[PDB]
Amino acid sequence: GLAVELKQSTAQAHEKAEHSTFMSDLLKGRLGVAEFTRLQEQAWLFYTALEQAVDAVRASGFAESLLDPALNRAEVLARDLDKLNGSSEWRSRITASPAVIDYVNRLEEIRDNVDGPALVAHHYVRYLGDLSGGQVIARMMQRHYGVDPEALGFYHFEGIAKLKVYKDEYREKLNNLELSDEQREHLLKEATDAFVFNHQVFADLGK
Ligand code: HEM
Repeated sequence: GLAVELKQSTAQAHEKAEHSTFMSDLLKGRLGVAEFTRLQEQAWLFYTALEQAVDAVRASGFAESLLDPALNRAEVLARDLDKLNGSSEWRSRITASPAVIDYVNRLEEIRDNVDGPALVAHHYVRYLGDLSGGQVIARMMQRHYGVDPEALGFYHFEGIAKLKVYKDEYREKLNNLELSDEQREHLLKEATDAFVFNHQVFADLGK
């Protein structure tokens, strides 16, 4: 089934992402709220772009039940970043890292091509990770850095009650998607590139 083949085909990359120097230092408590904030600011850039692609693919009629607007992160993230930074200053100050310029360009290509299979790959890499390892990250930021839970909206998924059921249902939606051989191959390849872009976001933050 597709959910299983996704998890399998990216499990090695996921292990490598765990061991990125930036993210490893962050989660062991060696950095601080400033570096978590730098990450969130890059993520607001790529989630803005991802959610434009989502919106395009949802409107085309592809994977509609999977692309639940409730998952949208960008506006919650911006509220988090208002709290973390103390003001709206960050909006004119932030710039995309080179890793983010590549990731955003790919998401804009998927948007304008309305490429349903490529979009579902990027949707799985980001949102199932947020829904799945996100508490771990939200707990670490609270424990090591004292980040207020109100600045971790991104991880809360307001509007979802039973989270484990939602995850189960998300993976059943992936399994039930109609895909040709060419579309499934393209989706799997894109999921590998999604992890590659994410890992390079951390590499660039660590510079
Ligand atoms: C490039 C960065 C990362 C991405 C894109 C990503 C993405 C994902 C995705 C898509 C899943 C769900 C897999 C599935 O059920 O099919 C997941 C699971 C999970 N992630 Fe991540 N993730 C990343 C980094 C991390 C890091 C640094 C941690 C360390 C806290 C972590 C902790 C977890 C955990 C604990 C799971 C449940 C499965 C497992 O242990 O491998 N993730 N992630």
